[PDB]
Amino acid sequence: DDPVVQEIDVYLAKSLAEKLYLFQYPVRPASMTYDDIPHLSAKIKPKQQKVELEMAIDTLNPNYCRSKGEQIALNVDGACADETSTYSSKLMDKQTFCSSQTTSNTSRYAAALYRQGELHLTPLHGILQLRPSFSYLDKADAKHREREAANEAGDSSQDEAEDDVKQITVRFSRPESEQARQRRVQSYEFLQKKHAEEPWVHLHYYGLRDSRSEHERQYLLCPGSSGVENTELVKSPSEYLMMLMPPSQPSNVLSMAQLRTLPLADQIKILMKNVKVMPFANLMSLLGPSIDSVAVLRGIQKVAMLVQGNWVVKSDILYPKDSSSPHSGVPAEVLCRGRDFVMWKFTQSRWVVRKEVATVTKLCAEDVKDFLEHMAVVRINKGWEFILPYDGEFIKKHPDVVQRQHMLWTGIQAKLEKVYNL
Amino acid sequence: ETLEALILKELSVIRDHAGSACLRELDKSNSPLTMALCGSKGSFINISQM
Amino acid sequence: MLLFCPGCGNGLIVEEGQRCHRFACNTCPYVHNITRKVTNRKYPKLKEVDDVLGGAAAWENVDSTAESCPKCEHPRAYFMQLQTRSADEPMTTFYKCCNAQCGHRWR
Amino acid sequence: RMTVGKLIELLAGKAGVLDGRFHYGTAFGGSKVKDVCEDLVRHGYNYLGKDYVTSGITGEPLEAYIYFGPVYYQKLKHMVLDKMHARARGPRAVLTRQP
Amino acid sequence: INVEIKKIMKANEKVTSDADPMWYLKYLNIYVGLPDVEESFNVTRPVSPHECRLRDMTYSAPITVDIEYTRGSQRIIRNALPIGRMPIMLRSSNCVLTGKTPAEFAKLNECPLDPGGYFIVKGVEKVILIQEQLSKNRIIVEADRKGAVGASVTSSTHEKKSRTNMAVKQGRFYLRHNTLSEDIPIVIIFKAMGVESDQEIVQMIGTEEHVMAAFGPSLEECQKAQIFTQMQALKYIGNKVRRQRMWGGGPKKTKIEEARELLASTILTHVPVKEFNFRAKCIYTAVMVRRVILAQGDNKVDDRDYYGNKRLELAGQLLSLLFEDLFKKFNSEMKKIADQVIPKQRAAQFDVVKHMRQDQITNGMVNAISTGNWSLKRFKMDRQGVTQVLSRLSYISALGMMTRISSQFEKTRKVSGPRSLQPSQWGMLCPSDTPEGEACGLVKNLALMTHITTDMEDGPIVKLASNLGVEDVNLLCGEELSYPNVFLVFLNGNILGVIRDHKKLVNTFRLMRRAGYINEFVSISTNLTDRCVYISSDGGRLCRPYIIVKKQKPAVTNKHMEELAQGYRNFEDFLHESLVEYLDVNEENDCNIALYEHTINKDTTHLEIEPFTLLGVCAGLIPYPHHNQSPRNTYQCAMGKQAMGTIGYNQRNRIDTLMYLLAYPQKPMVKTKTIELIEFEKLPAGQNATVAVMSYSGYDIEDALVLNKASLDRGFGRCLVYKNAKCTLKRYTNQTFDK
Amino acid sequence: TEFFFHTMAGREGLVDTAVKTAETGYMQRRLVKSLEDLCSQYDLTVRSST
Amino acid sequence: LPKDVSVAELLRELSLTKEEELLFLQLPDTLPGQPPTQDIAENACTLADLTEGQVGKLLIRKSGRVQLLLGKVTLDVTMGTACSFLQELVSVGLGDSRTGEMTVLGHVKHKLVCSPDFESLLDHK
Amino acid sequence: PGTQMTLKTFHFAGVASMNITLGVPRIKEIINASKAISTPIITAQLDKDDDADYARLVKGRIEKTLLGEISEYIEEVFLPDDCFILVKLSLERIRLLRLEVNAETVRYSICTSKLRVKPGDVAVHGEAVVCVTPRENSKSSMYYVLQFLKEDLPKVVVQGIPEVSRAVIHIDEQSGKEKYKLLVEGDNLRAVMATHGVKGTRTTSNNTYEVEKTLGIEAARTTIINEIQYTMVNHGMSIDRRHVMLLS
Amino acid sequence: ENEQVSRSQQRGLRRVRDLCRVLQLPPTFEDTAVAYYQQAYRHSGIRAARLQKKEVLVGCCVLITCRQHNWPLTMGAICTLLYADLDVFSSTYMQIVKLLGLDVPSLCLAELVKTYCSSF
Amino acid sequence: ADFDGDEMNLHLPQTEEAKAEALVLMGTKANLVTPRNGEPLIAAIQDFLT
Ligand SMILES: [Mg+2]
Ligand SMILES: [Zn+2]
Ligand SMILES: [Zn+2]
Repeated sequence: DDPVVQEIDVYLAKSLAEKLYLFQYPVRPASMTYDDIPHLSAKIKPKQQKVELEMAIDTLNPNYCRSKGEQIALNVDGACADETSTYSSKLMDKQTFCSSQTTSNTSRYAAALYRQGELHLTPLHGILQLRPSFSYLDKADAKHREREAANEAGDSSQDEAEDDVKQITVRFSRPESEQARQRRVQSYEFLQKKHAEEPWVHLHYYGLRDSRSEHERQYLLCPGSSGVENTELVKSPSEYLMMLMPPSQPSNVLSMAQLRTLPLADQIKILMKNVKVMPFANLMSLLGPSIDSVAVLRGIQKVAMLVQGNWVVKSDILYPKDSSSPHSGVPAEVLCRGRDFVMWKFTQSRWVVRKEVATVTKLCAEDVKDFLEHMAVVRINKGWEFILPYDGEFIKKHPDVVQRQHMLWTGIQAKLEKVYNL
Repeated sequence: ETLEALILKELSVIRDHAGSACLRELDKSNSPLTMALCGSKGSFINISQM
Repeated sequence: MLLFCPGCGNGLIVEEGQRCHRFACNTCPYVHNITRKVTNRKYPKLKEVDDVLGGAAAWENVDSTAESCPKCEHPRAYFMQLQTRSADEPMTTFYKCCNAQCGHRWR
Repeated sequence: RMTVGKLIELLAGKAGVLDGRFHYGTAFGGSKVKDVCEDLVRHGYNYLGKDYVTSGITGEPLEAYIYFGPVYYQKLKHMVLDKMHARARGPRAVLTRQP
Repeated sequence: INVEIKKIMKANEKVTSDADPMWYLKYLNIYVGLPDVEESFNVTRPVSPHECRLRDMTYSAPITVDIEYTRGSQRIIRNALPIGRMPIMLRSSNCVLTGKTPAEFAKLNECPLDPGGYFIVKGVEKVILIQEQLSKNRIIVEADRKGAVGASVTSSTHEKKSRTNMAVKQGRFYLRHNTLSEDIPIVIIFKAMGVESDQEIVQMIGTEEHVMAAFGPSLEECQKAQIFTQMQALKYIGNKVRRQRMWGGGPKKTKIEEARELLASTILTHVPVKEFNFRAKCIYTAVMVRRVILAQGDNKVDDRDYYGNKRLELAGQLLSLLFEDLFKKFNSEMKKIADQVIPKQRAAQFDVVKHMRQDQITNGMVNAISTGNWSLKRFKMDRQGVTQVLSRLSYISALGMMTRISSQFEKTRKVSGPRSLQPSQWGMLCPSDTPEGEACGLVKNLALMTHITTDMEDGPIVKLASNLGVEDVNLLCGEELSYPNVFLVFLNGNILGVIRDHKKLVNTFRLMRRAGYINEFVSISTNLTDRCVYISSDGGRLCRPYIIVKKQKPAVTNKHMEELAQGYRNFEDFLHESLVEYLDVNEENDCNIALYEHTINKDTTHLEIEPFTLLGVCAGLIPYPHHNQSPRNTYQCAMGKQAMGTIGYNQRNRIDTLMYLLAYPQKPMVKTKTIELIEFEKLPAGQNATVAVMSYSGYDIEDALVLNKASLDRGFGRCLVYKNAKCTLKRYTNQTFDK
Repeated sequence: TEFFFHTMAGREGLVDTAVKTAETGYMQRRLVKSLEDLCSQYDLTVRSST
Repeated sequence: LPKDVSVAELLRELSLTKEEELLFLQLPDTLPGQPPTQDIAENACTLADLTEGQVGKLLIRKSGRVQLLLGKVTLDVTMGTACSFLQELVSVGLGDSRTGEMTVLGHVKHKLVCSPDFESLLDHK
Repeated sequence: PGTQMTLKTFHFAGVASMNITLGVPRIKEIINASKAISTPIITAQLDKDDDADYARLVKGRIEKTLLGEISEYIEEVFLPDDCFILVKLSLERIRLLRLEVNAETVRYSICTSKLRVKPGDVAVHGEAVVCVTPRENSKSSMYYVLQFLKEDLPKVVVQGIPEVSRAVIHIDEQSGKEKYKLLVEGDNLRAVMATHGVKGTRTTSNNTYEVEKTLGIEAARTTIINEIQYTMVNHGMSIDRRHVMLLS
Repeated sequence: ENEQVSRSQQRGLRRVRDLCRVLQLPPTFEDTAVAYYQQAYRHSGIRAARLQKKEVLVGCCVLITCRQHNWPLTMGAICTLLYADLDVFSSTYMQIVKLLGLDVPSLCLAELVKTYCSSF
Repeated sequence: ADFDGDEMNLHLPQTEEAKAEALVLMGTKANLVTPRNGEPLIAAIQDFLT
């Protein structure tokens, strides 16, 4: 699927980044708009964005009930007080639209102005949802309560001078606990008072039909050339995947992922500890092509020996000097001597009988079995055969390694013959 | 429910026909067959199921 | 049908007006007069069934055919096998031999 | 009780003790009946377990062949020695003078 | 003992008293140490579990703590202070038995084949059973006792648990809560939750004609009253709020603010409100009412026995809750002692070091483990029978009891619903293994291959979901919930948002989890009937490994298995290379599994590892179990849990109240692979006898068997019974002793 | 799958019999406690306790 | 109304007619780029940190495949929730401390969503 | 026999429907002699047992029929003069189910314990057209009562016995002649035996209290004996009739 | 009895309890200590005393309790957990051992070494 | 019973009248049939029928 058509260029504009707000009416369908509705007031605070709109609705229209309007207007306000009136006339004229904050981090949401072949993105400073609020009913209820209080006061014709002296007892400076203080801070009244402490800012509205709308509409564009390579946004896919998903922070417990994050001297060590029989060819693939062969050789010569072309882990590597036999409890030195004798017998002849080595090393049957099961398999009628065949190509490619291994095996055989009296 | 009943009927027909075939092919002196005939323990249904 | 007012999105009810019945809201003076017929059907479910049952063809939805019942020893049969017994390890049979309307029912 | 698995285990154990092997009784797998039948026919026994058996009491052979085989029998803790309980007059309860 | 206890200490790091300010007690760090015995005078000493078994004493480790406090407004710090003793489970991190060779086990008089996993208190071995409980923070739609289709939400946070119920008794939806005197209409609650327009509420509920027809009575009942603002609805709710009988007044009016606070935190605790903003809670309850309306039609009643809604609580969470309760009680006691002592004692300075009651926590833990009763007054949790005496009849008995699970019903009523065998137990719980009697169906055993997940962090999950196109719930109205193509994404019951093309989202999430950047235990499931995408990450869930199959071929080949056998790779490498992955019940509900290679078809997502893993531990002992009746297998498991035989290598030195041993035990001839996996052949519980299948002498009528006298004479069936007789010589209060 | 379904049926039968035992015991106790005062008299008439 | 698709959407927006249209799109929280001298910790590279000019190319492939190249990676663009209520885009320009000009930019009809292509990133490395 | 009781299923008595409580629960409900029992079964014998037309006729006569079950659509019609509710009856379904119900019978069904609906409120215009005009009752009621009317009108009884919930036509496969009986899931035996076209002399039931209060203590005892013996025989175990005779 | 237990006697017995609990002593030591306290509180001169006197009496009682069952514990470690001085503690100890004359075993040196070396 | 480990009780009367009543009324030969329907219960069983 080739991107044949519509190679739209995506431009960015910072002219109206902090001045762009997304308002939506969940109760008003997209078919009907508020273009014909005369806007009266728009009270919005810069900090803690909560806009409040005052819409004007007509009365002479047949869809409006003048009697109910007069009734609700007389209910919300006083008879002829008019000092603080929600409606100038005796009719319900203003409708209050209150806003609610959708989300805090609106940086991931942007407005996309689409033109003929180009798309301009503009960040949003905030997004609010507008809903028709019912605030005149609360004021009407408060006025009904104050009328009831006035009736309770004037229950009699003339009220004598009451002795309503405010008792002189100021609130004591009681030490408030931390829990009660936190409850006061988290109380809805405290948050409402904190939001109300910010003064309102009255702004003049301008409709879509106004020329100012068309004047400011061009500000969403950015003055720039058609094709310009951006200096940023050049991270590799790996860096992107790492930055979008940041990290949080038997002896074969370490996995391959934890294996590769280790020096080769320990990687080959734990590999020879887990397998105990490893060819050089497959070891090159396991270690990786990025590692030279000379380093792998100089490392494996310290933790392994060559037998019939195959690398076998050293006895002291599997059995530390402080450990003991899990089957018999004998010290690890005798186990290492027995394993070296087994390896020497394998270097001498490919076939080894368990009875001979058991009689020579004077070890138990289970120890001899655990020794032979590492590098040999049970072959009937002949005893045991090495698990891997002869590796001649590795010997031909590295004669000095084989020579040094044989030089070490000479002393190993000397010590074994001195100990076991072969 | 009609489909479920028809499927149950077909499966049970298969079971009964297999049981009849097994009872016909079984030779005499068979201990399960003899026990099912005498009624001491078991029945033809158990033999067909086994 | 549930109608809502464009002014405040509240529920609209029917109320008799000075000249014609109209949809009105209990919170705002917004009203909407009725010009022509406005209907809202429901189309409830009709009992299309006849509730006929007991036919011998539908009754013989059973497996056992051409067996030997211990009552009249005739091919026709209607067996039921039950396994809901733990005290009694073997299963349970219920045979219904009925061609001449004998009505055989036993264990 | 349709315990055919017991017969299969018996046959497998007989084949094993004949050939010195441990046949597996793994669920939905294990050694099949054909292999143990071949082992039986190789070792000289009947391929179905049933063998020619003579009665020990009368000394005459039985009419039907008998099913012999090594089976894993396990004894339970429920023994009659710990369940036998007789009651003489004995003691009684303090509140109500009953045993 | 390594993570959760530190969080518990951090939650109660600082404790102070109201009286005498500037005084405080701050916990700096804690340690659990190694198990020791207090036999020596004020001196500890390493002690083996076998010694604790013999001496009839507990096997616990003392807790050390370093703290800081003030005596005379002077900061005094500490380094190591006892506060109690935690019982140490065997073969744990701090246990001496871990990382030991069989020779070292012999030196400590402990069998290496012993499975462990049990505490030792006063010389007896107690095992904490795996508790099974309904998953919390999830809407449950079920038929009422009168036949109505209602809903319930058990909103459980770390502090409170509230069960909000829904009622459709009169064609309209009421909400019932314990803190409310009478159930109130849902529309009044909606108006009190911030949203006042009826059109918005209807859009949030749904746009289907039948949905509006069903919700009409609720709107009519709401319009009956004059409730049209949030203040009036809050007033009505507060009028319907019970009297809590709290010493003190309300915030502002004691009538409206109390209702607001109840709607904020008390009702739907799991649903969070940032700053008194119920929009997310509004959408949640709207989706709930929509589900109730959808269930009011077709009878798609959810079933409780579905294990996708079950959770397994181990001993870890129980001990964590108990330690939290004990630490809170200790802090309250310290605060009370301070408030009693420091104000008016004398000019001298008081300090809490003189009141470090170490016997409190130790005695609480010992009693809770021994008696088995768990009493949590902070959560009203009164449980019993959690801990049980480990059955030492045989090795198989203990191995099976170590993997037991009890039910929440605890024989309250013979419902027979949960007692049945459900398909959800596939590959997770042993179907055949179950106790015979009244406990049938309420006590179960885990499968041979299973694992229980742990609690996650849910941070990167939310980040990935937000980056995968999940729109904000507050950014849109509820009408989009009525669209058929829009699906809902949640997180452990918390509503996360909406999404389109749920197939792409599920595939991307599964691929990201297989990549290794997301924990493999995080489960994702899809419900097309409810159109909801559930993301489950809480602990207690059941997961099973499965081989990933793509394009009609398994991801694991013969070469991978050869490298595994040779030691080149392990199971964790299969988990990392996207070859084997864990699947939850809810996750496998949407996936296709194949039992064998020949059964693999085009629409296959995973391959079954091994079929015989379906059975548990005891059922594995049955040779050829698929050739036998299931009640026979159940009775066989029940009898094998009581079969006599060898217990361990240290059975001779072990001194129990009752022990049964076999004179000449023999390993079975027909052995299952499970036997070799559990090393039962090393500790058999029976013999191999030549059996004849025939009737003889009429003494084998019903289940009876005739034995051979010569066989019994030569040692066949011989058994040994070991009983314990204990006596104590204690010194009383007076200076006299038993002689 | 067949083994799982067979185990389902077995457990269903087990729980059915388990409930049936207790229910039958209770109803038997009630019925015998009710019908214990009846006896066959010599005049061939079954009379109550009173 | 039947459900549309982004490719046909752009086709009818440009090929069928030349009339402009105001759109709204959701973008990932983190962009494949580094904030240039923005005083950073691998935080989210928001659009405000970037400058003007061309930043990416919208590609429309065969069979309805639509992508957005923003450098070395390509995100997938799909249709969001089809809003039916009134969503208008306006600018609240506070030219003065106590006086501001609200300009009605237009009406928003469709909603787009851009998500990183995790499959391609995992197939790469 | 409770010990040997199976608590089985699928024993629909040959109709593959009409789930009836049988066994230990049935024995308990019988011995408790409660006035109200679960799933009451009434057996009715007809005169013209060979004809299915008369069978369905008496079925519709005895079975409770709701207005919404026969009406094809009920619509709230708002007109400029006044708003009301219009119900259209499906005459095809009326003549198909052989229900002796016309517009006049539907009108007579209304005004029966429905918030004092006056006869002048309900009107008939066509053959299957019913008009219901709302009127406020002044007790917390206004002209906006069309919602309650639309909700409660389809659930009104127009033909049959209110106690009757479901009635089915069972047939017998007798070789001599195939006869039809009625199985009614109601708890009003008096109304069943009193309806036209039903042979009341051969009408049985399962509710012991209703049979008692309808036909005497002897008929109650006979019905108890018959029901106990039937329930016992249906599950494979036999009990001598003298035991249940003494119990009754 | 056990109802004529003054608030001060209750405070004293609770002090004995917490003092023997912070030392991680077996319940037998607690029983013996509360028995010794109830026995020593029978005197008129002991019951009519100050809080310092009751506290040093609790200290001496738990000291005698530990001295009984071969449990070595120096007086310094006890006075460390008491809100008083050691001189008045010793004076009250001498007074009560002169008034009661109970058995006072000698402090064993080997057990004291065993208790003291482990603290390092 | 099924002889699978089930325990059984055994009571011994301490009065000649009780012994005679047990031998006569509760005699095994005198209770070969159940009073429910007259069907005999003490009869041949498995391994005897075959
Ligand atoms: Mg038995
Ligand atoms: Zn309105
Ligand atoms: Zn027949």
